[PDB]
Amino acid sequence: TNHEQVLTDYLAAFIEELVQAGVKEAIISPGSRSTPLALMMAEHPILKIYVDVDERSAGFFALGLAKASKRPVVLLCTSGTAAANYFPAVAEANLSQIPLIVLTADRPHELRNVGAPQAMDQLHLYGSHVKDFTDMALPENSEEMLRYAKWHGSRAVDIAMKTPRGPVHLNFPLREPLVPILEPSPFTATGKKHHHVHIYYTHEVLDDSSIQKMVTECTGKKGVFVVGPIDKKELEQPMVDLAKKLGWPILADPLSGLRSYGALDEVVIDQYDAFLKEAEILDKLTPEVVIRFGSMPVSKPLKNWLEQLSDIRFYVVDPGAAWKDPIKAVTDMIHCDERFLLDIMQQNMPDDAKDAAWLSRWTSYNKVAREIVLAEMANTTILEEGKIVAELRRLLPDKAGLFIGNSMPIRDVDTYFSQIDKKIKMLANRGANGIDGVVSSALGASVVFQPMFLLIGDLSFYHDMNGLLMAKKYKMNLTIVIVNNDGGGIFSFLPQANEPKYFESLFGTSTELDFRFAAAFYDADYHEAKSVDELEEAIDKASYHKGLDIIEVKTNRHENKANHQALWAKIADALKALN
Amino acid sequence: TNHEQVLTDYLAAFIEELVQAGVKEAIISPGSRSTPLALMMAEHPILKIYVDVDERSAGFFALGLAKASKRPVVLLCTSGTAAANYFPAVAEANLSQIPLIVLTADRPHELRNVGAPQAMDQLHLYGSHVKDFTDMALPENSEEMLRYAKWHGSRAVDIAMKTPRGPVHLNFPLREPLVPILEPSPFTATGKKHHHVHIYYTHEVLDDSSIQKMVTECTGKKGVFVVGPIDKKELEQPMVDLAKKLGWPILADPLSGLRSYGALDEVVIDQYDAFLKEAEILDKLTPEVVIRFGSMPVSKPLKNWLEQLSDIRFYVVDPGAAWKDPIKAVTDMIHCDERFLLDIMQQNMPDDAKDAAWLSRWTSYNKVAREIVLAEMANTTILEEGKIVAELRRLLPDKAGLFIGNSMPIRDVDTYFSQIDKKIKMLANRGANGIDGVVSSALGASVVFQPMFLLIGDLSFYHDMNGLLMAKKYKMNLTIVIVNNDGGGIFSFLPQANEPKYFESLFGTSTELDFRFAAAFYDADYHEAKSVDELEEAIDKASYHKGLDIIEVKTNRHENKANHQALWAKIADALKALN
Amino acid sequence: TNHEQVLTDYLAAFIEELVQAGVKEAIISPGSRSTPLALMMAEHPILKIYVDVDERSAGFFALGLAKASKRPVVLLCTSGTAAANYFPAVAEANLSQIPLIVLTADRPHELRNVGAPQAMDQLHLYGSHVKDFTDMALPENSEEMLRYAKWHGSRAVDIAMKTPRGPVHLNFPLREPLVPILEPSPFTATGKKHHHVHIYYTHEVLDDSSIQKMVTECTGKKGVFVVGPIDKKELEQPMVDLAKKLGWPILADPLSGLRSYGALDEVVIDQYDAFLKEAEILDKLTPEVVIRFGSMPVSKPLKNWLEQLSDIRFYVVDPGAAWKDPIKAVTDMIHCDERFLLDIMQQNMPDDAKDAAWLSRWTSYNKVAREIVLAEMANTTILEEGKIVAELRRLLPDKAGLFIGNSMPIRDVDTYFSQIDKKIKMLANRGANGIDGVVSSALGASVVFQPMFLLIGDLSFYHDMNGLLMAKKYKMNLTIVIVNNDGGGIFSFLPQANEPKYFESLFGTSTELDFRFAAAFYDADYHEAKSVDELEEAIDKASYHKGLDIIEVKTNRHENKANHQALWAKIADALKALN
Ligand SMILES: Cc1ncc(C[n+]2csc(CCOP(=O)(O)OP(=O)(O)O)c2C)c(N)n1
Ligand SMILES: Cc1ncc(C[n+]2csc(CCOP(=O)(O)OP(=O)(O)O)c2C)c(N)n1
Ligand SMILES: Cc1ncc(C[n+]2csc(CCOP(=O)(O)OP(=O)(O)O)c2C)c(N)n1
Ligand SMILES: [Mg+2]
Ligand SMILES: [Mg+2]
Ligand SMILES: [Mg+2]
Repeated sequence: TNHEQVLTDYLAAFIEELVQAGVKEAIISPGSRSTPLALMMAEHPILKIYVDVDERSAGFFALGLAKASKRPVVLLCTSGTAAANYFPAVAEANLSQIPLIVLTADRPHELRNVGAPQAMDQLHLYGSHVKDFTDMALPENSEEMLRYAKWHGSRAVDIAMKTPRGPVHLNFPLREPLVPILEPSPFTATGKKHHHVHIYYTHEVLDDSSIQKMVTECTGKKGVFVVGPIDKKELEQPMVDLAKKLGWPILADPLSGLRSYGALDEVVIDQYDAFLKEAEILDKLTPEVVIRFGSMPVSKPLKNWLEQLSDIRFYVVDPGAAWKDPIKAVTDMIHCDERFLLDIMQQNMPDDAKDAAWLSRWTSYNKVAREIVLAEMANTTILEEGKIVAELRRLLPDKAGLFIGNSMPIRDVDTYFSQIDKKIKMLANRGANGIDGVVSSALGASVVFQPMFLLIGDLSFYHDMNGLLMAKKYKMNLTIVIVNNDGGGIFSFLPQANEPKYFESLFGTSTELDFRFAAAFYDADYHEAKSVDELEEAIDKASYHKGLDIIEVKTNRHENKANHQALWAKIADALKALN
Repeated sequence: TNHEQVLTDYLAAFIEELVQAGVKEAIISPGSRSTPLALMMAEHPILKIYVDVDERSAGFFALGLAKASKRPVVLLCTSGTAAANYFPAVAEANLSQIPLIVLTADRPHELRNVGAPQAMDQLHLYGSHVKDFTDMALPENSEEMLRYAKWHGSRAVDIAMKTPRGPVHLNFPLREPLVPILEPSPFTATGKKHHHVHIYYTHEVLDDSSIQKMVTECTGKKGVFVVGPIDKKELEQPMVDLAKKLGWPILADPLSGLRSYGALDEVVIDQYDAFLKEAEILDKLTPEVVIRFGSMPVSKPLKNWLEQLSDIRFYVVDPGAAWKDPIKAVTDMIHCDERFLLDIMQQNMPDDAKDAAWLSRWTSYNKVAREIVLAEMANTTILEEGKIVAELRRLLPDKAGLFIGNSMPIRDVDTYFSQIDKKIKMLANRGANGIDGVVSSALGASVVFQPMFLLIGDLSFYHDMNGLLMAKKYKMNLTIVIVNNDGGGIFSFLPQANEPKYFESLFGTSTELDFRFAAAFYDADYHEAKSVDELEEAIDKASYHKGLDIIEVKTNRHENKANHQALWAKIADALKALN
Repeated sequence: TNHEQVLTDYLAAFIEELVQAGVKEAIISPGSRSTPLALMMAEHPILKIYVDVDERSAGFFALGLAKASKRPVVLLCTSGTAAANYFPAVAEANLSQIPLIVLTADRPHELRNVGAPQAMDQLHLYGSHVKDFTDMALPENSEEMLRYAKWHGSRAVDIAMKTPRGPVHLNFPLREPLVPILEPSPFTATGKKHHHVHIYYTHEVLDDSSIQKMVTECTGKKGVFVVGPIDKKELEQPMVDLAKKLGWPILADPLSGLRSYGALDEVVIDQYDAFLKEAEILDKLTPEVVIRFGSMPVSKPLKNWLEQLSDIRFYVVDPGAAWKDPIKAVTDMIHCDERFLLDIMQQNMPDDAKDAAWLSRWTSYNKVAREIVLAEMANTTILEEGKIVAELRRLLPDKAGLFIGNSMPIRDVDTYFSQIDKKIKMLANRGANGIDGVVSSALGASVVFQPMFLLIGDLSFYHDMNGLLMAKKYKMNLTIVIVNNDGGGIFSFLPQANEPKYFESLFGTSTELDFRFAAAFYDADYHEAKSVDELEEAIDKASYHKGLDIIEVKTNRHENKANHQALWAKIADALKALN
């Protein structure tokens, strides 16, 4: 009894502090060693629990939920290889700056590295892929240890939510017996117990000298904004307003939110991946200033171009000093909040240093290429990869969420998803660009945004098929469009597709999986879209179905390259003739 | 020749970027594998070089120089155990937030973990004791690799200087031949080469909602400032002004600069370590708000007291989110720049919510205890430990630097160094409180502050005796006062001094070293102070000697406890009788 | 009392098991957090204690003691940077396979990574430089925890003594109070307590098929033994006997023991470093089989030669699978005990497959070069570096220990120390070849071997001058010969000595230290040897002095290269003319 009471007081002070620090959800995996942490978080009247038996799927589920809500999400698993399954989501959360509080149970010291069953060295388990690691003490209920448990609870959340955000790992060695005292409840009916650690909201700010320096050096310059994947509060309207004020184009990634923030503007460029391939056009586009926001864009033609830009002022806005610059072209590094920098320029830059011909050159190429793409997709009935993205852009409701898988789906959105006057929250795992856990990440984001849709390739869908168990047992609403080209279509473009001897076994891995059976395994409505009218009917059915939908579109891998190169050629020819 | 030219271009782009990022000094240790980095930094016309053959002493030398100048200092050593000798200074720089750029040469990949001579695994050599680690590529002079070398040069300094500051480690695998091309020079006479990465000055700022919350909750409260070891720009006058505006006492550590910033004030409390021992007095001192600045103070009576303060608002100002709170008593954590918080309250707090009786209670106990200490030291001729500190407080010139060793010297400054109207820059290694490398740290700080003095115990002086070689070969000016009590006097107070069986062998380690010979080994003027007049004459001689001075004062270890407890009792008796 | 009794039972079970596992000595550094471990090891009636206040010197002291006695030696230090000072000795013990049991005290969990005084992250402190790491639990005296403490005590020693031997690290978080119960004694007067874990002696053995394979492929081959630094039991006579049986030369490093095992033989080659420089001679020396023992030899001419040997069978004997092969020339890797392989060939190889002309070619070049060196040193009166080694070879008593420093001293022994019919145990730190801690390592080895001598350069002597404090307080007997060339003489041979602009500041670091004062600081008899007769008289005085002796010989750095190249030329000319 004394042992169980110590175990209860120790974890109650830690769990209550997680809730008071802003944790609302906890994704738990079943286990015997994690029993005291799992039971008490379920007993907590505010913490919402999601139980996932696949630890790999559970990690990405919590990852998507945190990525969509900007909220710190708790993960719990038992000792052993269950904690090793968190590594893909932890590495992705570290490179994408997602606040995951990873709690892993462990054997006590007497059962560590002694060959005990379900025992594993978990000290610094994730290496440098967490912002901080803590090996908690064995449960003690003394005054200093109860305040030590609350201290680490507030510290874990604060370090995870501190810019640059990222995952934190806490290891809990737990000694048997493992059943705490839940009656009476350890969170409620405990008077004179509140001792919350309030954390104040802070943000980084440029000096007055730094502000004057950049305002002076950016006035009257032919500048270009490059906004890659970035998910901060708002920021979509302030970026457009500053670009209108300066007359600068915004090379906007699909994941920047600028292609679908609810309105149309004349500064967002969404065809750069297309026309930056043309050499005869880059002459008139050479800028003097480049100001980067967020991560690096998916566009590889946007890369290379920025890589060869010589004798320019290349600003990079990096609030956390993460130093994400894969081209190493940075000339001026800025470590301040993006919202602050946008406002501080909005009311300091001159209101009339706008070379109209500069923005006219970018918007001309962009709007001409934009309509050639929309023309080729409107006049086709073959449901090619680009057509799937085009019809999604047309059929998605306002205030809808769209999770985009890596590989071809994210690159096809960059090519075939122009700016539209609807609010579409777009997410993707762009830390390591892994095809793993995409289904769970979308399901976690479906807790926040509704209606939620997922554009994903076939290989990636198989990878995290287990995620769908969360959709089945929690009655979740998600519409999954599978671009089943039966293998890896990303490898038809890369130069390995010309050697046919070992292709289709090392790269284009054919699966021949009938996803209709997988849709039945997870209680999902299945539709095979063979025509444009069928794909429509399926999407319209998915809105009237509050549940899991799967819309498979079989495409041809060996025809993608020709379709994309035919479109890119028609764009280059038209833009070459422009004066 | 092509190999040597590649080696020259690669390192020149890296070294020039370190200089342009603010590096002015480089402490180098001799070695064959570090040849190309050592020769090129010496060839650089701006980088100043200090050569130290003891790598342990070299690390602490650079540590003191960075700690005194707020400048990022480069360390260079060769492959092998030479890099292992950096670990004490690196661990101290990490816990004390000092920007050290640790560069360690290494064997190329073909000579790594193959039993090669002077080869050692140096990947993540310092573990979590560096903010970042980089294993540089083998030298390449391609366009991308030359920009990669400059990129890491600017990144290393920026990450090290970014709050919370700390050391960074870069490993350089270097392949033979190792002699670069210095004629013509690779830094000058190289046109169209400037591509510096300018970093802008940023700082953290509280939100408007956070400012309003704290101003409201601190108005009219019986608050107390606790300023431990902190070395930021200025901050000494703003703290006193805010405390005068609010009527709050400042429990000021010696290393906070508030005991010697050039003026006298009526809010700094420098006797708390004395009177917080008395139980009958703490009744009238119980506060409602505690606002902490800097690290944790050396005073252990200031600890315990703050540890048992219940039902208070315990603010902790932590610009880097380092979470330094060994008592875990934090109620409100603040992650903003200290200067910003001081100003934002200076002009938001009410100018008239001052309970005069509150500050009167603290200053009464402080000024009475302050004069009892000064009376006991003025009326004594025995050169006890407290008397040495007292006479230093009287004889030090204005705008002088005083490095204080750990163990008893730092605690005797806290007891016997009241606030004085002189500007005395006080430093100490308070990250891990190691008695190692204190001499080198003082010598590094002597490059910045002059005249420089060092109060150090005998065991600590022996520990880093090799540091004095830097003073001999570089004609450095430092006056070292050795409190030779022949062992560890810190262990006479702790409860291990009552068992005499194994004492004097495990704790009070007698050395019987005649430091007169050590002073001759390093070309230093030696003085043995036996009386107060002799200690004076020696200090006055040290100012007229531009060089190294060593003033030894032999004290009795077994009489320290009685002297300190007699003084503390006379203070407690007087303050008990106060109404 | 209950807390102190738990602390006593916990550590007593651990310390007693270290003693029963073969630990006889413990090198302790003073500290407050290490109080319970330090007091109890002193209380133990079998464990011998050495107290060293320099943790860096303490590590190398224990390193030398373990390297000389083949016994596992315990290190103890307090929490903080004191444990960081162990890193050079730990890295050297890992690369040289020395069984060090590194015990570091630590703060309890509530004081870990919270900014506590003298606190430092010590989890995996030494990274990959230890064979194993253990973070011990807080003291508990339950039945399972007392057996857990004994378990780790037996496991630490066993893992450290297991081939390949190496250091192990155990971290002890200790909570106050820290004073255990020593009266009554916790080791004696404790009936029904013996539960020792006996470890049986095991060794690796080749299969019958592996034995038949190598005996067949080595019969009648022109083979060569290469024995680098190796310190196993005996092995000196078995190697010579097998080489006599096969007719194979033994290219023997000075640290192989084959140049001074008590007798003269006709198979040990000690001039290879000299004559392998000559190109016209290597023609007749090309072998078919190379069998390597121990580490890689210091000779760089022995390197390169073995590196370009093509189409040979290069065997490497590696009992621990450490894979020490810096030339990567291995063709047949053998993971068995050296003694077993020597015997198994001694009685399986044919007794008559000896090409007399093969061994005659090696011994001819060796004996001619050997006498040219001895002639040049016998006919000179200038006390050059080679002459110092020559006179040491003549004046050292039988059954004497000689510690050799790195840099030039070890290379001068390889050149000027021919095989002699005296038993001279030669040691050196050849893991990383660091010039640090050489004095302490020699002093630790002086506990085992007597009389002990140390040949060391001036820079290396200064590096670990603090080691001499152990000689002063423990009345140790060691005769130190300092080859003071006032800087780094190793850099006059390397190709950096032709650029005089930055030489003598980066490589030849002149110190101008009068080591006579350092000898007085440590109560040592000092002699300056200016002639050959003076160096003799000093050595003869050192045998009649039971204590610390220091014999300084000032040499010229800028004349070493010419002296060595003149000798090497006279050898090459004579050996070129040989038929
Ligand atoms: C976890 C993971 N495994 C492997 C890869 C390598 N990879 C990149 S794209 C790709 C093909 C994925 O195919 P699919 O999801 O069907 O996309 P599409 O066919 O539309 O290109 C693979 C295996 C990866 N990025 N992440
Ligand atoms: C590197 C290091 N080793 C050991 C310790 C443990 N320690 C703390 S205080 C102390 C005594 C130092 O003695 P000294 O410098 O002479 O001071 P005083 O006698 O004035 O107390 C020791 C060994 C430490 N803090 N750092
Ligand atoms: C700890 C360490 N620091 C630096 C080096 C680089 N190093 C190799 S040899 C040498 C010179 C040492 O000089 P000394 O001991 O006087 O030898 P000698 O002059 O006889 O060559 C140095 C600094 C090293 N091997 N180990
Ligand atoms: Mg696919
Ligand atoms: Mg002392
Ligand atoms: Mg020398």
